Formats: sequence, C-alpha cells, structure tokens
Amino acid sequence: RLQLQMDNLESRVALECKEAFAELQTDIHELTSDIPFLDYRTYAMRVLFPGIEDHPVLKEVQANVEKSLTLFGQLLTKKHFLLTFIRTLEAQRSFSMRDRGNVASLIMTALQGEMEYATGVLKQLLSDLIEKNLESKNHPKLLLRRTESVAEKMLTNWFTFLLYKFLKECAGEPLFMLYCAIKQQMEKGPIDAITGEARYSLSEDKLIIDYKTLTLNCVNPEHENAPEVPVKGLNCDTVTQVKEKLLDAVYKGVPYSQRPKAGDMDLEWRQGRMARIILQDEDVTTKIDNDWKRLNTLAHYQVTDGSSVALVPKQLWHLVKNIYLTRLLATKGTLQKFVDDLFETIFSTAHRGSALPLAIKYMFDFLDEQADKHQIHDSDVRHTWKSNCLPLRFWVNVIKNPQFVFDIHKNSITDACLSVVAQTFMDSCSTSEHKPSNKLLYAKDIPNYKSWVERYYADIAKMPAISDQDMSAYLAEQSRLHLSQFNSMSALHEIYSYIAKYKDEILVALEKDEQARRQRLRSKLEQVVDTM
Amino acid sequence: QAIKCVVVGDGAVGKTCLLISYTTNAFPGEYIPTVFDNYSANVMVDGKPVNLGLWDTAGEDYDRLRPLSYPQTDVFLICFSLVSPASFENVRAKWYPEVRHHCPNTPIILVGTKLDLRDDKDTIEKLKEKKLTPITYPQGLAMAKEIGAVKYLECSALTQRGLKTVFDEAIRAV
Ligand SMILES: Nc1nc2c(ncn2[C@@H]2O[C@H](COP(=O)(O)OP(=O)(O)NP(=O)(O)O)[C@@H](O)[C@H]2O)c(=O)[nH]1
Ligand SMILES: [Mg+2]
Repeated sequence: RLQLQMDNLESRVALECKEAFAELQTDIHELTSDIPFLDYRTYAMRVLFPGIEDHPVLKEVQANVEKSLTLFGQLLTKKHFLLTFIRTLEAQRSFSMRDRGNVASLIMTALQGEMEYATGVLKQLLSDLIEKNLESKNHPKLLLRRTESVAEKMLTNWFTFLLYKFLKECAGEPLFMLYCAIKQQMEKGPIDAITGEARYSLSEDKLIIDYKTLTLNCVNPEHENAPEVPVKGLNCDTVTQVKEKLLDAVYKGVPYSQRPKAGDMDLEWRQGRMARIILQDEDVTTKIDNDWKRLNTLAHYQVTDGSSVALVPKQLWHLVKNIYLTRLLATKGTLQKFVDDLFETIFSTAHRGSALPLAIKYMFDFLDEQADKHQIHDSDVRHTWKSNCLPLRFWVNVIKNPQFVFDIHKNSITDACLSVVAQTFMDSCSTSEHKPSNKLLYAKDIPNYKSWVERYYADIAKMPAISDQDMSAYLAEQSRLHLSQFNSMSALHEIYSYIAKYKDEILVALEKDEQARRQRLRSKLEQVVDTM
Repeated sequence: QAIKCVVVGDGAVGKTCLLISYTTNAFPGEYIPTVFDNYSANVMVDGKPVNLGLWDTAGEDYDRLRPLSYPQTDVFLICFSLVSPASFENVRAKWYPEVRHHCPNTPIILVGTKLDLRDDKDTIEKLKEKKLTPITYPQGLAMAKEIGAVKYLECSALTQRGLKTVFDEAIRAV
C-alpha cells in the first residue's frame, strides 16, 4: 500500500531531478574544477579528541621531567608493560569509557613513531577482548557494538592514522562533492536563520511559498579596480546569510580556516558613485509590531537585482511561524547520484588506480583469523564484526562529520542532511532487516547498498594476504612520515599522570605476571616513578 | 571641516536635479527615481574650506530604508515643489515629523524648488483649471517658522536662480 504510493511520486519528480542534478554538477564542478584537506596534524586531532580545539598535543620544557621522560618511553615500548598496564587499569571500576577513550588516544599519540609496534599490541588487546566476550557466552553479533572498551578505542584510532592517505587518493572527492552538493542545494531556497529549517530539507524534520531569485555583483575585497564577482542569492536571506554567500563565492580557492569570518565583516550596498550604507542584520531600521525582533532581510531593505555590493571591515523570527512528500523525493532524487558515488568508493577494492589500503585488508584478514579460530562458520557473524569495525566506526564518523577531513564550516541545515545519509549508511551495513521518514525514503535502496557491503567484504577475502614482512614495511613507512608530527612529550607526560592514580594495582600486577617479573620490569617502573 | 547634509522630500520635486545642477553646475533631463546616492563638493564660505557631502534620498516605497542616511547629520533640507501644493502640505505632516525624530536638535533649511515654474504661464494653464495655485513666498515663509526651520530658501534647480544661495546658508547654519 505504501510502496505503490511512493513510486507514483518518484515518477512525477523524476524529470525534475535530471534538471536539478545537472544544474548542480555544472555549478559545483566549475566551483572546484578550475581541496581543503585538513593536514594530518589537524585531521588526526579532531578525531582522537572530540571538540578539543585546545592542547596539549602540538605544543613545555621541564628539567627534572625529561630525565624521567625517556624512562616512561622505553618502558612503555616493552610489549608486556603496555599490556599489563591496560589490563590492570581496565580491571578497575574507577575510570569509565570516557577515560578509556583518552588513554587509547594518548598512546596512539605516543607510539605514532612505532606504528609497527602498536599494531602488535592492538592485536593482542583485540584478541583477549574477543576471548573474554566469547568465554562469557556473549552473543557474537553483539560484541563490537557496543562496549567501546580500551582496545576498540585504539582500533578507531588505528584506522584514523592509516586511512588518511586513502581519503586523499580516492575517497576525498565524493565526500567533499557530497558536502558541496548539500551546501549548494539548501541555499537554492530559503533557510530560516532562527530555526535552521530549510526549503529543500532532506530530513523530514528540518523541512520548512513565494520567493524570488536575485543576483548581486560583489566587489572582490582581496583586490580592487578589477572585474567584479557576481553571487546568486535570494531576496529573503539574512544579512548574515548573504555575508556567508559572498564570502564563499569571493574566496572560492582560499580554505575556510583563513577566510575573514562573516561576523568581522559588514555588508555595504554600493550605489551611485561613492555612496554606500552599512546594512546590519539588526539595527535601528527594523520591522516589528509586537514584543518581538524581526531579522532584517533583503525585501525588508528593498534590494534590487544586479545590485553592487562590497564586504568591509565590521565597525526573534525569520520566515516560517508555527502530499507534502513530493518535495522530499525531489531532494532524495537530485542527490541520489552524489551518494551512490561515495557508497561505491567506500565499498571499492580497486578504485582509480589506487588499490585497497593495507590497513583494511590486513585487519579484515585478522578478524577472519579469530573467526576461523573459533569455528565460527556463520557468515552473518563475521559480517557484523567487520561492519562494527570499519564502516560503523570510522566511516559513519566522517560522513556525519566531514569537517574532520576538510577545512570547512558545516552550517545548521547541512548537518541535518548528512545525518539522514549517515543513518542510511548504517542500515546498509547492518545484516538485520527492517520494516519512519528515513526508512521509507531509501526503502528501495537499502537492499542494494547491502549487496555492495557483502561483495566488498568477499573481495577482500578472495585477495592474497599480506606478509608480516610487507606489513611491517608499510607500517614503518606511515610511522616515519608522521613521526614527530605531534609533541610526544605532552602525550607521554599525560599518560604518566594516570600511572600515579592507581600506582598500587599497577605494581602488584607488574610483579604478579611472571613475564614482567622475569625481565625485572617492575624495577624499571619504580625508577620511572620516583625520578619523575 | 566636513558638513553632512540630507535632502529629503516628495517624489519628483527636483531633489536630484538640485544636487546635480550644483555639484556639476549642470542640469540633466529625464527623471529616474532615486533610491539613495551621495555627492561631494568643497567650497569656501566667508573664508573657510568645507567638505560638503550632499545625501540624495528617495521620496513612500523607500520609507523603510531611507532612515539610514540621517545618522550624524548636521543639517537637513526638506523640499517641496513651488508648483505642487500637495507636497507643500506634506512638509508639516510627512517630513518634519520624521526628520526631527532621528536627528532632533539639528538645523533645518526648508527649500522651495522649481522657482522657474512660478513666473511661468504654461504651468498656470494646468493650475488655474485645477483650482490650485502655486505656493507664494508668504505661505512658505510662514511654514518655515512653523516647523522651526532656520531659514526659508527658494531656488530653481534648472536656471540656478539662487541655487548657490541655498547651500551657502545650509553651511552657515552649521
Ligand atoms: N524646469 C525645472 N524642472 C525641474 C526643476 N527641478 C526639477 N525639475 C524636474 O523635475 C523632474 C524630477 O527631478 P528629480 O530631481 O529627479 O526629482 P526627485 O526629487 O529626484 N525625485 P525622486 O526623489 O523620486 O528621485 C525632472 O524631470 C526635472 O526636469 C527645476 O528647478 N526646474
Ligand atoms: Mg531624489
């Protein structure tokens, strides 16, 4: 009943899509043909530390500390030390996942100069993590989703460091292309500056009539006495919305972490000769009847088509006021292409000369091992171990958050569209079936995106393995290139702060295990603590 | 010293031709409604250089935007066509209220435009029949003292008859 009621709306908006997508590709292409990748330093930081624009990672000089800094370094490199160090802490009911999440990030921020080693430890931590969970008769499918322990949090990092190169020679494009497909399609219509809702909203939640299309001729601020720069816009955009439009059109090349913020800039309508007024988003000339503020717009200030404008150094409700599905298909159809492109190059073994990153294959070989190690013949099981490792952890993370990869500024509405795609992305990875708005739109696409994630896993399994020799070579490469990319002192000193908290249990276990005791590791530990 | 000035008045009364037939000493021709512009002219009055900056404004669709020209004004020049009694009445009702609202305590130099339409015979044809007569000096001069205008000055943007007299007083009143 509901399936025969949608294919009729898709057929009517079918033709509209072909002319909608086309007008975007031609516009977006030229807007980038003739990429702001966050450098490894920036990219990796925004992933290992959520919302941490602060230090200490890239940064102090201490005398009585550096002498003990080398101790904690060479001692942490000891395979067993780093294992007992984790097993003892995790065993305590002191710190929660929140702490298990930073420690996993600190260590990766320390052993980056020896990724060939930290990969050995990670495999050992992921081994036990699987053993403990299968020794307790836990349902296999429900293992890596979600306990988010210590090992898993390191694995999330492991992929971050290695899949950077892949976000360059391949994946980088369809993502930025998808982001610029949204950012440019929402602005196609009105965007309530107050509610965040938009005209062509992809999410049936942030979905918002009569509006016109004007086209201004801004005067490129970075230059002077040369050709102007036109910018297509609406007569409803806030003065703040437009200052964003112009800043995006004027600074097409230049990244965002360099553009003059929209707040530090004032819009000036250039008319006549030397006559120009500073139109503020909310000044003395503002409309309103009752106790309420009315955001100043174009029609409110009466803006004319082709008007000349310039950005100068700066010195409530908007629109809506509380078969409507036909519009949703318009957006779902127009962007239908941009997505299949990304979901294809995510589930692609060989793409544009670039093969599959060793990180993935090597890790998928690993899970197949542990799986064959426990006679787990159920394909559904190891299918869900893989999903809960790569796709649903690292990929879904940058689809919902593409500002971690790029030097961009995700606005309100754009985030409400990446979520709807990110949701469909998860569902396509899940082996389980399903029977509202989201599941209905891509109801006839989820089956297909699944077949891809299967073929994708199968192909990696058919491939020839990677020798423990070649992997140690590839890891050593990715370990030297970004060796001292981050102040290791800050990360190593931070870890030491924790070994002081539960120093008791730590020393008892470093003296319990015949391993850490045979190589008199407990002694090197005592020397490291006192000295510091 | 710079002296900011604004020229508010009804549509098609000769505010643009007034500010053009002065800054360029030439009178244009065809009429194109103004949205908002700005002119410049530096002259010496009684021995003192001034940076006069005339601010041509519109005249009812641009009422919700006009007020962006009043900020920091040192003198206003309310305008009305000497042959448009309709505009002469809007001096007390439309403009004087609005002007003194944003920039009160600032001088105001009322001005009667199209002085050349006074001593005309052809215009009278379309006036006598319309039962309306041109604005006389008295009727206007009283309107000036009524609205608290520092001075009443009539000129012709076309013939430049006493056109320079107007701006001379607008600076003398500041
Ligand atoms: N003969 C004559 N015509 C005049 C004089 N002043 C203005 N006009 C006429 O008045 C018409 C409108 O002039 P204009 O200055 O543009 O009026 P305005 O006050 O600018 N109108 P707006 O405010 O709507 O732009 C023109 O066609 C012009 O010929 C004047 O002193 N003499
Ligand atoms: Mg005018």
